[PDB]
Amino acid sequence: LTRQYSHHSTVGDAVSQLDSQLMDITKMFGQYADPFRLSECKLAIIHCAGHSDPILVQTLWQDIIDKELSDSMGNSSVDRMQSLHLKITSLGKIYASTPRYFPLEFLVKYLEQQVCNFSWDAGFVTYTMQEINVPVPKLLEVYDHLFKARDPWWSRMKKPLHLLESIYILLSGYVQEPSKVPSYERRRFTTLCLDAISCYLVELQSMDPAPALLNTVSNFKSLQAKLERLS
Amino acid sequence: IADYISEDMAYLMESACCHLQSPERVAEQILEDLIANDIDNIMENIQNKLQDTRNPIRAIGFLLQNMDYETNADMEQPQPNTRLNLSTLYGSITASSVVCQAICKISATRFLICRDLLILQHLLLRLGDMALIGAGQLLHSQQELIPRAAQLLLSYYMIRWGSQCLACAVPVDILESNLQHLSVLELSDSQVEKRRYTSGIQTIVELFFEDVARKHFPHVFIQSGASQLQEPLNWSDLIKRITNYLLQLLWPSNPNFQFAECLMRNCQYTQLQEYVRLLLPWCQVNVGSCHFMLAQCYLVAGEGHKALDCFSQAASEVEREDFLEKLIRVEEGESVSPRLQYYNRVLRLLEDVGLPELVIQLATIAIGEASDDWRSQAALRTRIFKHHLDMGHNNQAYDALTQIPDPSRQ
Amino acid sequence: MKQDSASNATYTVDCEDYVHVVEFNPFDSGEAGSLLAYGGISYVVIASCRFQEEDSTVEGIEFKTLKTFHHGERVVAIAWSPETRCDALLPLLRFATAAGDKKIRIFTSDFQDKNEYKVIEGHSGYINDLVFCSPEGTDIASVGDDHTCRIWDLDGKQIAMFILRSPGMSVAWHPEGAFKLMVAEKTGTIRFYDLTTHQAILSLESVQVPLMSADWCVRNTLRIGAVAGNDWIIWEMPRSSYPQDNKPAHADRARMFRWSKCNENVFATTGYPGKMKSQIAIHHLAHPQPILIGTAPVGSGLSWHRRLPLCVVGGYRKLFFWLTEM
Repeated sequence: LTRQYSHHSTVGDAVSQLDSQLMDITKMFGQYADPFRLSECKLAIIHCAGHSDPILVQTLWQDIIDKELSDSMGNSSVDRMQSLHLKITSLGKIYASTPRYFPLEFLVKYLEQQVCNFSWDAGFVTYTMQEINVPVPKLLEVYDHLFKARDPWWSRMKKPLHLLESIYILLSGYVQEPSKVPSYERRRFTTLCLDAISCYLVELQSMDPAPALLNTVSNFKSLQAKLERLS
Repeated sequence: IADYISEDMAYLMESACCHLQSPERVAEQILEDLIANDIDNIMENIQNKLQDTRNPIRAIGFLLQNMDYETNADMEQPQPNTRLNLSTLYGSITASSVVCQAICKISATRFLICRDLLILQHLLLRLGDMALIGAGQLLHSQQELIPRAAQLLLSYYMIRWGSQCLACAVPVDILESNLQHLSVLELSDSQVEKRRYTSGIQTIVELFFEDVARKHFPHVFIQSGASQLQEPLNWSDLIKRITNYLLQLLWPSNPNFQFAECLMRNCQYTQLQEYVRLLLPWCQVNVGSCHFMLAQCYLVAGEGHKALDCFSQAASEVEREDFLEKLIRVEEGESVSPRLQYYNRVLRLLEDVGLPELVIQLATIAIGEASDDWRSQAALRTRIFKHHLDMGHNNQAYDALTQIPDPSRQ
Repeated sequence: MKQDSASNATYTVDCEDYVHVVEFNPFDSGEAGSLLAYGGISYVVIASCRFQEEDSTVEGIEFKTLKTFHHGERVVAIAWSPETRCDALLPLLRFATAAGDKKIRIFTSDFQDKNEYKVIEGHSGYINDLVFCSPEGTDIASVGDDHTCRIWDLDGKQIAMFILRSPGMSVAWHPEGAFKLMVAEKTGTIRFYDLTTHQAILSLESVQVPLMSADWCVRNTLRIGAVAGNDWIIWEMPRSSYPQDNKPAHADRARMFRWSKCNENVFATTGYPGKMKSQIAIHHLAHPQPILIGTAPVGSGLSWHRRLPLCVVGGYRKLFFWLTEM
């Protein structure tokens, strides 16, 4: 409130009330977090209260992302990407241990839509989720689901290969550093990657031959031949 | 004629237009009822006054011509550099409603004129060789003028209906998602200027005016000789020009099809279904585009089988209609048939909605049109294989696999 | 030995009375939860259902009774009005029931104090099915053992009547077409009517009899599905008056057929209530066998969730839900 609403006439009174006593979570939510649209504080409140609404959690994460993207509108594309990365990494490190408050599939989907909207690096979401300590196998499961869901959004945005580009970056990072996956599951995970790549190659062959598609097919064949050396 | 039409006879014509009955046959029935009830020798008074007319065919042709807003397709695309000062002309909600009320009134008055004119044309046919100097020219010219008056009646009924039809209140999140789905179709060049939908009731014509027609008014102002930014604004000339231009854009035979496109973009599916229902039986200009829009409305309604039938009907007219041609022009790739490009677009849309059975039915039809391109056949058969496998139809997936012409994809 | 691994219901909810019919609201009520109605011996219960598959804040199923209406008679069929909205500043609950007394009742409620019902009389036989007109919500179609299909306004005035050649078994409005009505007759004939012209447009004939239930596919208005004798039957219009598919549904007769509201290739059938258990079979057109087989004690009603691939059947004092993969 002091940082973002210093010019608002009611904030002096709100800050003095917040000093004057310890408040209950219900009062903090309804009298301060809601009127001032403090979506990070709302997320912390519902986490502390053990209150779990998946729709509310997704809406709060959306509001946090959209606010960070709005506050950074005056900055360069790289600085906007870095600001959002630092924001999502900071909150992700708090909530990623508690899946009820870290809706990973929604976050990956929503951030990949923003990467497409702003024409950012396709590596951005995969890098940010790995820095949060999201396990590479769990992140691949989410991307595999998002790809198999065949969302018409990607075709409407003229970016039908985007999720496969993100998958290629994720798996290329695993091939470069196989220590990102615990040694006890590495063999099983490499087999799952070979099976998944075989499925992606069959689906890519069913699409119209474009230069971008032929490059994606070449990248996945190269990735397959590198994973076969790791198995 | 107008002074003797009862409320029941007026309702009978309006009901006939709503139910897609022949307005000619209904004008003949109203004329039978008028002759049966001719207590005041009015048919004799109309006959005496028609004898004062030297050329009734020329007078009818003149009325129909001044009531015709059919546009020859030369609406030149806008030069970019004069946009910034005139984009806000007539941009207020008050001006929007005054212009749309002008259309409502013009279409209502001209609907009555077309009704009364149709009744008069049937009276002229019944009066026959006994009363007017021109036996052979009257019968042959009335065969061309009656269908034209009927088409104008239906066109003014449609514009009147649209000027009275309320737009549905659509949540911004559903509109933004529909615009994302339509952007996948490339049906949207327009950035969402953050329009706070001013939460007023609007007609579908008020909605069309604000969204589409408004952006073209600066151009209509410039083309008409106002190359001097110094002419004083005249209300009387400007309202007439705006109203005539908006009538051309709302015209059911307009090849630009922008009215139906605007309804689809604003999620007005119920009004678009009713508009297409009222249009398809008698207007042949945008039949494919109507079936494509209707197919999208059925897809949103969850009626995927009817959507597929309508998409298959729309595929026949894809080369004739400018709106369907816009859906094709963006794949700068080698010699694919325009129908196969259209089916590839509809297949992407059925996949995004998650309807695998309809994707297989459409992909099977699309293989029939792909007769010469083994690469497109390989892609379509790979798609059929994937969806049968995902559904667990193991035998059909295996059959689809044996038909793949590409050994690498196989 | 193939042990028919009858799947347990994904969810089960206990009811205060016997369930004789159950229907999900197929319309948008603007609430996050799906509205459900079930009819008992003398009551209609209106409930909200939320599922973990649509809402990550729910563990399993959240079932909340919103209102119980005294009906006095055994409910046979329920139809939702498309005007039903719960998120509005003035909530409107409207539904129609058909009952053992051969009457239709239209219930209207604000979920508060305003609870009114209108009784519609005129059927001389049992009413087998009833539906609201979807898109306008102003008209009710009903069919029965008096060999009539009747159309009613909300005022209970008969607007139209079609004389049938046998008992009318099911009725459905065209999903996109305010004047197109499907009527399925017990002798296997399915007729399409236009209410503007008062004419039959077309008919289909089932390869088996009696026809017991038919449904119009909302996702594909060319598809009609029915159950007749022991089989389920699918037609694709306008291509043929002959069925596209005819396959065994149940050994001891099929009773109900309903299309999924979210998938044009998925439908459910129910067997005739035997002495102890009714079979439920979920089918997908790409598969020669049911994708799921369930059982309910004396299965009563069959309805589909609006968005999820989830169906419900009433049985004894319980609702049973089956989720299928898409």
